[PDB]
Amino acid sequence: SHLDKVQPVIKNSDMSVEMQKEVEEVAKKAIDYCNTDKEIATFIKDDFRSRYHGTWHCIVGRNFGSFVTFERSYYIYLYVGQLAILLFKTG
Amino acid sequence: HLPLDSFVQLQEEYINSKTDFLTSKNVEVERAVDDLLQTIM
Amino acid sequence: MASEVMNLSEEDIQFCQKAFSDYDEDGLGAIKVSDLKLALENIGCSLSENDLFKMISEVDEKNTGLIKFSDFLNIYYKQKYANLGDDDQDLVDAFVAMGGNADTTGSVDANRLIQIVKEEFEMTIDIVGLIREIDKDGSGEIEYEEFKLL
Amino acid sequence: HANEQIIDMPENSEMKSMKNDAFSQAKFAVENYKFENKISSHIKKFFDEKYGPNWHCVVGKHFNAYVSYDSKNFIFFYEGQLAILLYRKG
Amino acid sequence: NADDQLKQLSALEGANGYVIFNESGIPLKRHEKSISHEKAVHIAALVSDLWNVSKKVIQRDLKTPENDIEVIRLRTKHSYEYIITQSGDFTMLAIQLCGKAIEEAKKAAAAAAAAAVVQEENKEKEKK
Amino acid sequence: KAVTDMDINELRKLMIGKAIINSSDMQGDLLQEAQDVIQSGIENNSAPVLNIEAACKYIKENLDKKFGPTWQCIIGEGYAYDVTVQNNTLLFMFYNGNLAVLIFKS
Amino acid sequence: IYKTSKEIQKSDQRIIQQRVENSIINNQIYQKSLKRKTSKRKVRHQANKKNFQKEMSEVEDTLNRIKTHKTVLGYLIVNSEGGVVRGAFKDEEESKNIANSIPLLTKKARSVVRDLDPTNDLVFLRIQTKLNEIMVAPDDEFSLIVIQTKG
Amino acid sequence: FPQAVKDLKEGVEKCIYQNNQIDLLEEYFEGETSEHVVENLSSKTLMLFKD
Amino acid sequence: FFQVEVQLNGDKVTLNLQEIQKSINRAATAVLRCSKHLYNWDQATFYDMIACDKEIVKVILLLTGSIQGTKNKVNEFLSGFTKFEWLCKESIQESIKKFSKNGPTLQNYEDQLKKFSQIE
Amino acid sequence: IFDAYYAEIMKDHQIENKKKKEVDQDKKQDQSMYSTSFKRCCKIMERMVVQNDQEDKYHDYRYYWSKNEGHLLPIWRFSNEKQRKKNVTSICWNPLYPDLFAVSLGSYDFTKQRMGLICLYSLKNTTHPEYAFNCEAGVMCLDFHPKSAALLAVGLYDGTVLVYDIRNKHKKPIYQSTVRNQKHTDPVWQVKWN
Repeated sequence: SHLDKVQPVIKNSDMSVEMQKEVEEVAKKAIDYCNTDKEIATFIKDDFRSRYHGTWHCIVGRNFGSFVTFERSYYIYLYVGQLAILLFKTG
Repeated sequence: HLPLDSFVQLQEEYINSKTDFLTSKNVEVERAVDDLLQTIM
Repeated sequence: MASEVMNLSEEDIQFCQKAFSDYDEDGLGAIKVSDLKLALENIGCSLSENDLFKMISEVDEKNTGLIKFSDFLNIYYKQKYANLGDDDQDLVDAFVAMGGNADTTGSVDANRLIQIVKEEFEMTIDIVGLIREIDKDGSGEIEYEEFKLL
Repeated sequence: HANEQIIDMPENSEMKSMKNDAFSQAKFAVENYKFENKISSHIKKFFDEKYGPNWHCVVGKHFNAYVSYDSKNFIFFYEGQLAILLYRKG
Repeated sequence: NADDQLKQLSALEGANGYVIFNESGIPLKRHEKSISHEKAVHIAALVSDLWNVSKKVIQRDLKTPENDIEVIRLRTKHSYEYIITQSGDFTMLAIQLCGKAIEEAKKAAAAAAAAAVVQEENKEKEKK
Repeated sequence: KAVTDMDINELRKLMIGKAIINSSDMQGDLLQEAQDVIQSGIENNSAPVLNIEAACKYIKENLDKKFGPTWQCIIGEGYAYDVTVQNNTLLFMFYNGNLAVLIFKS
Repeated sequence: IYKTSKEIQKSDQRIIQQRVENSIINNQIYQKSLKRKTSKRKVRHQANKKNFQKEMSEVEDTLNRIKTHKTVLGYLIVNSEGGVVRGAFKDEEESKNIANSIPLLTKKARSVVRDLDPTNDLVFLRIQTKLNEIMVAPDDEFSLIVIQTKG
Repeated sequence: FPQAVKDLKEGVEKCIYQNNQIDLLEEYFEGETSEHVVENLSSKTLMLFKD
Repeated sequence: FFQVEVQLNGDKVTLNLQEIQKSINRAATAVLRCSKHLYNWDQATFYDMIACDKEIVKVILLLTGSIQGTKNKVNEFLSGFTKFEWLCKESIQESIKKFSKNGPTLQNYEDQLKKFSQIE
Repeated sequence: IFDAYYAEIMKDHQIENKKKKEVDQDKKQDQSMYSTSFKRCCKIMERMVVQNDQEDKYHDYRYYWSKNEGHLLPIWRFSNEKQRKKNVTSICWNPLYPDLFAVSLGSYDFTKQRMGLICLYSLKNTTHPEYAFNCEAGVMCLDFHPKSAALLAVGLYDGTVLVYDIRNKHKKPIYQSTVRNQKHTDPVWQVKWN
C-alpha cells in the first residue's frame, strides 16, 4: 500500500501524457529499489537512457534551484515526498 | 647531510665532523663504565 | 548453427553466469538497466560510463529488448590483461641467481666479490653462504634466502 | 583547442595569404553569424571574391566526409569548438 | 483537544520540540521554540528518507519477514535526542535534552530574564 | 576561544564572503573567470530573500554569452544528480552555508 | 665459543624488548605489540605470559560480557570501510546481511542528525523493530552493533 | 488526526521518561587526569671524570 | 633528489647512471669510515663489528636497488624523446639518398620542409 | 558544505592544531584498535543492552512513588560469586556524583581472614563494578573526600591506610602507611576525610 501512499505529483510537466505516466511508475519503483538518494539519480538516468537514446542529466535534492537547456518536450518535473525527479535531455 | 665531486667532498667533511664528535663520547662512556665499577669496588 | 569453432570456454561460460544471474527473472528480454545490474552487484566497473562506453561503441542502443546481452558477451573481452609487481626481495635473489633462478652458487658470490669493499672479503662471504645454506647442499634456494634475509 | 589540423597550402609562392585569410575569416564569421549553415556561406563568399570561384566549404560541429580537391587548395582547421573545412574543386 | 497534546509534550521534562509529518511529507504541527515550517520542511524530508530507508532495509536487507521498525532514537553530541514514532500515516520527531542540558537551558533562561530586568531598570532610569 | 568558541551559527554569521571549492574538472584559467561572475551575480540578485530561480536565470544568461550556447547550472540546498558533460566543461563549487552550486557545459 | 655467543645475543635482544616492561609480571598487550613491530629478533618465553592472545581484558572483556548477557543475539563490530572486524551471530547469513546493511543505515542516519546541526555528531543510535531492538554505537575508527530481543 | 496525535505524543512521552531516569552516557571523572601523583626524587650519574 | 643531464655523447643518447652509482657508493663508504673511529674500547676497530652485522649488508644491497629504479623512470622519457627524434637519425648520408628519391614533383619539396617545420 | 568551509577556517586560524595523531593501534592481526574512542562506544553499548532488559525495573526506580505507614522495596542487588566470602562492611557515596557509590568488601569474624576487593558500583551498570581494586587484607572502612570525588580513603587489616585515586588507570594505591610512618596496629574500623 506504500505505492498508494507516495502519491507522486508532477508540479511542472513538458512531455506527452502517455510518456509522463510511464515516468511516474519508474519514479516510484526507483525510490523503493534505491537505498540512498544518490543511487536514485543514477537509476533514473540509466532507465531513461536505455528507454530513449540521448544524453540525460538527472538531479534530485531536498532543496535546489535549477535553470537548464533541454530538448523541447523532453523535460518532465515531478515531486514525491522531499525528492524532485528532474530529467532534461540535452543534444 | 641528507638535505657531485663537490657533494662527496662536502659529505666527507660533514661525516668527519660527526666522527670527531663520536670519538669524544666513547671516552666519556668508558669513564662512566669504569666509575660504576670503581664505586662497587 | 556452429561450424567448427573451438573458442575459449572460460569466458564463454562467465557471460552465461552473469547473464542468467540478472536474467534469472526469465522475462526473455533485456533492458539497459539489467546490463549494469551485474557490474553494479559485483562492482566490476566504477561507473556505468565504462560499460556504456564499450557497448555504445558496438553500434547503438535503445530501451529494452534482448540483444542487450551483447554487453556481457563483449564485457568479458574488455577485461584485457593485468599486470603488477609485488616485493623487492625476489628481485635481489634474481640479481644473484643469473641462471634466472634460485639454483647454482659461488659464481654469484664471486660476482659480489668483483669491486667488493665489504668486510670478510671472501671468508665472510663463504660463512654467509653456509648460514644461508640450511639443508647443506652448498646452495641457498629462495626459501632459505627469505628465511636468511627475514 | 585545434590540437591537430591538416594544412595543404602553398608557402612563399605569394599565395601564403590564403592560409592566413582562412584562419582570420573563420574566427570573425563564426562569432558574429553563430549558425552552422551561415558560416559555410560567408566563408565561401569571401574566398570566392579573393581567389575566384569553384570553392566548397562545409562547417559542422561533428561530421565525417571524403572529397576530391585541387592540390594545395585544401585547408582543414578548428575555430574554437567548431570545425571548418574549406577546399577548391574545379 | 488536539492543541492540549502540544502543551503536554512541552510539559514533559527534557522535551525541546515536537514535529508531526503526514504521508505526503507536509508538517502538520511543530513547536514554537523550534523554527516553524522552514525547519519542519527540512526535518520532514530527512526523517521520511531515514524512516523509509530503515523500514525498507529491515524487511529486505536483514532478510526478516513481517518485521517493522516501531521507534528510532538517535543520540548525538551534547543533549540532542530525536525519538521517532509512527502512528497510522503520521510520523513525528521529538527533540529532548539530558539533565545537564536542561540545567543549562534553565540557566540561559534565567540570564535572559536578568538581562530583561536590567533593560527595564535602564529604561526607568532614562525616564527619571 | 578560537575553534571551540566558534559555533555553526556563529561561523555562518561571522563570514558570508568565504568561498569553498569541492569539485574541480574545468581548466583553472576558465574557473577564475566563472568564479568571479557567479559570486558577483548571486549577491546582486540575492535581494531581500535569496531566490534559487533568480540566481540561476542571471547565471544561465551570463554563461551562455561568456562561453557556449548550451550551458546548464543548478543550485540547491541538497541534491543527488548524474550528469554527462564534455571534458573540462564541469565546475562544482558550494558557497558558505547551505548553498550548493553546480555549473556544467553541454 | 659459538653457542655462548648466541646465548649472549639472545639475552641482549631480550633486554632491548623489555626496557619499558622491566620484566616482573607478564603484563601488557600494548608493550607486546610494540616489541613485535620494532624488533622481531626474539619472541615468546621470558615469563608466565598470563593468558595467550589476551593483551587487555578491558574492551575485549566487556565485549565478551555483553555477548554472554541473556537476551542478546550477538554483537558485531563493523570496520569504517564496510568490513566485519569481529562477528558473533548464530547464522552467517544474518551476520553477513547485518555487516553490509546496518552501516549504510547508520551513515544515512548520521547525515539526518548532521543536517539539523552541523556541529552535532552522532554519539549513539537505537532502532527498535516490532520483534527485535537494534543498537549501533558509531565512532570514526570502529562501529559497534548489538541486537537484543525486547523483553 | 486528533486521535493519532495524542497517541503519538503519548508514545513520544513514554520514550522521554525512560531516557530522563539516567543520563547513560556520562563518564565519571572524564577528562581530568591523575593530578597529584607522588614522585620519588631521583639522581642519575651522567658521567665520571678521573685522572 | 638526484639530478642528471641528458645529452648525446658521441651522438648517442646518454645520461652522465653508472657514475651516480659510484658517487652514492662513496657516501656509503664514508658511513663505514665513521664506524671505525671507536677504537674498540680496551686501552680496536668497530668497522669489523658492522661487517659482522647481516642487517648492515642487507641495507647496502637496498641502496644499489634504488639507483636502478630511478634510472628506469629516466629511460622512459629518454626513450620516448629518442623515438620521435630517431625518425631524423644522425648523418646526412640518408639525406643524399633521400634527395635523389624526391625527384620531379615541386610540392614534394614543400612536404619535406613542412615535416621539418613540425619537427622544429 | 560546512566540513569543507570548516577546514578552510582552521587553515585561516593556525592556533592549537588538532592533535590525536593517527599512530593508532595497528599490529595487523590479534587485536588491532579496540581501544579510547571505541572503548567509550562499547561502554555506552553495554549500558544500553542492560537498560533494555532492566527497563521495567528502571521505570519503577525513576518514579514508582512507593497515614503513618512506611513501605520499602529493594530494587537491585550487586554481588560477586568469587567475592561471596567477603562481607559488605563500609559503604560510601561520592559527593560529586549521586549515581556513583563505592562499597569496600571486608572480612568479619576475626579468625577467618581473606583478601578484600573494593568495588565502585555505578548506578548506570549493575552487572559488574565500575572500578575493581585488589587489597592484601579486607578493607574495614572506605571514604570519599567531599571536595574531590577521585580521592578515596581505604582502611585495611594490620592498620594499613590506603589512599586511591579513581582517575589513575593503573589503580595502584596513591599512598600507603608503614612502620616508619607510625601506622597503627590491629584494624582501623573507621576512616574519614577532613
